[PDB]
Amino acid sequence: ASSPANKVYQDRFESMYSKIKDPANGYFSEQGIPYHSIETLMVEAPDYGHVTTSEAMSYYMWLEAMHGRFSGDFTGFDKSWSVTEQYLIPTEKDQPNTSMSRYDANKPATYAPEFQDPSKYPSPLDTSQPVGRDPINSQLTSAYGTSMLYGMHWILDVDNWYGFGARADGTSKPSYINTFQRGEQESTWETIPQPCWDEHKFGGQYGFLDLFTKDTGTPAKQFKYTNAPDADARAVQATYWADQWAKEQGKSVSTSVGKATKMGDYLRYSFFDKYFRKIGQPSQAGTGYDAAHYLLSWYYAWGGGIDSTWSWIIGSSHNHFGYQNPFAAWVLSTDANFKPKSSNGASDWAKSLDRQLEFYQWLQSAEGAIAGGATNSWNGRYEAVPSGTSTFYGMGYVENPVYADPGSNTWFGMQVWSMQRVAELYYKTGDARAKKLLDKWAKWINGEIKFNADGTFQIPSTIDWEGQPDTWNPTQGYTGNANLHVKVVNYGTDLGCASSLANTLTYYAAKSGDETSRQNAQKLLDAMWNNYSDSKGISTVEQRGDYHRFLDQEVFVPAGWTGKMPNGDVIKSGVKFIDIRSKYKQDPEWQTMVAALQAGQVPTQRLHRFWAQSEFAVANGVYAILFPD
Ligand SMILES: O=C[C@H](O)[C@@H](O)[C@H](O[C@@H]1O[C@H](CO)[C@@H](O)[C@H](O)[C@H]1O)[C@H](O)CO
Ligand SMILES: [Ca+2]
Repeated sequence: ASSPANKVYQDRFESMYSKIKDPANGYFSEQGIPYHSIETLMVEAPDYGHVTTSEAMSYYMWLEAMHGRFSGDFTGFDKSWSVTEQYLIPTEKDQPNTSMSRYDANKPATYAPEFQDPSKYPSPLDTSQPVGRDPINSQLTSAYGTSMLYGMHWILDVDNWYGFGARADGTSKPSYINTFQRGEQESTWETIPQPCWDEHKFGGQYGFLDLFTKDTGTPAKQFKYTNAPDADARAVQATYWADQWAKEQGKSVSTSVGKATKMGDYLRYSFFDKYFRKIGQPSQAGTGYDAAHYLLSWYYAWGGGIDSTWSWIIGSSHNHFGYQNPFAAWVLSTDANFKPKSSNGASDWAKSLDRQLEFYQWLQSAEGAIAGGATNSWNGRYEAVPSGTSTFYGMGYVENPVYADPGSNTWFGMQVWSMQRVAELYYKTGDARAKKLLDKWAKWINGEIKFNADGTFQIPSTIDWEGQPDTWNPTQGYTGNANLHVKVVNYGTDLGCASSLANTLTYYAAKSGDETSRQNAQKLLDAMWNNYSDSKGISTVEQRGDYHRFLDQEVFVPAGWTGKMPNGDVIKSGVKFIDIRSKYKQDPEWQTMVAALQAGQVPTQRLHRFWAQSEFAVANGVYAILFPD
């Protein structure tokens, strides 16, 4: 039987759950897939509100699991995994085994450089450049009897708003699409949405392929998928709690635990350098695990031919602290129920856990906030690391990993999302490394939470950095990083980040006894509940400072290249963001947004982001369980 939970906060969870699953509120599509946000005029990570992400699915799993904990009904949780496997994990039709089985573990992919500006793309493929060996593919095909990968593609066009359809039919929904392809300077506003399954039916003469990659011959028809490691790890994290809570009530989610374990087995592809180069010696091709940094990199991707049989898989050289998940690693390496079927699954995750906690500590600033990360591929072309640059196992420190527009580590959210996982690990194991990290971090953030007299509040929103950490010496440990500093540029009231912050503080407080963390966590939850509720959950008015890019952001297109989006929009040099997404002009909020830009004002919105709403719900649940009195 489950332990008693605080009545007050349990009801707040059940209330939020009802608002989120309420058909009338519109958080889900008719197929049961959750949208990024109710509102459609949305550009921040995905560039359309009703486009979904693997991140949303993982939050959908977390939400339903907590629901199982209070209702004894886990059918919703099992349903979230069904929808996921059905719509976000490419099926046999989407990633044909005929092509995947032609994969060569000794030659995973063909090298192609990365550029610091979108106008340098397409990037030319170079077969002369070295590529290391894939050591885990044999383990996976052996344990699962297939060459297909079991991981979630990160972004989905739920209602086929772009018109690409399923496998080029132009009419089916949902639709597998991708956006980012051209380096650190390609913001959400500078992409060219493209289909994952490219049969050359849309876009240019060869689909969208020659916009990003330049080969010696004709681009072949091909499919490609990209994973968001932090999302798959969160799915494992959520499934673990669902399992625990189910067993406390004599119920079972056995089937879901299996899917999660398999997903976690495949997630190991994020442990490797993009083109499998040795960690700390990027000029050499790896011979196996000497190419594994054992951290959750920005992604891993795979693709293959549609008309001909061949395929490739790549990891990532860039590592951001915000993507790490020490808890998921603890689960997959120590819990017998989540032991991956592959020969080295559990042991690799054991190595990942230790490597991740070292990564966090190495990046902890003098104040307590965690710095960006590191890369094994300087400038994305395996260039010489500038002298004086600090390193972590041979990898150079990077302030804003992967993206610089805006800097990937200028958003406060990465702080709470990632530290919340450390807090869960600390709560469950009392691990000393986690404690040392949370004591300092929690003292920093507790001094940055501002409560106003009228009930509202503010927390860090945008942050900046100065300096770099001292080179990591495993046997030396944390030096204190006196020259690494964080600066809070501005504060705000982001309800998603505030909820995640509450979650983190609650787990930490429950284990450490730190009253300051507990009372701040409760004050946040109470403030949000009392002052920001609406019939759809919670919200607040926020400014959309980048929305002017809707009209003045030019999209780069290679000289001589012309194509059409499914709806007819012409793709050519000179086009702006809106020019290749003309349907946005039919959005209910379009006139209001444009009116504000004309009046020289900053547009404002009252948004209901799915992950934010779920974050608030879960935060209430966690508190009700850890502080039953
Ligand atoms: O870097 C700024 C952020 O992207 C903001 O636009 C926030 O959006 C969230 O950003 C994270 C990180 O990229 C996404 O994973 C998430 O889906 C976005 O909602 C925005 O202020 C809301 O928190
Ligand atoms: Ca840019």
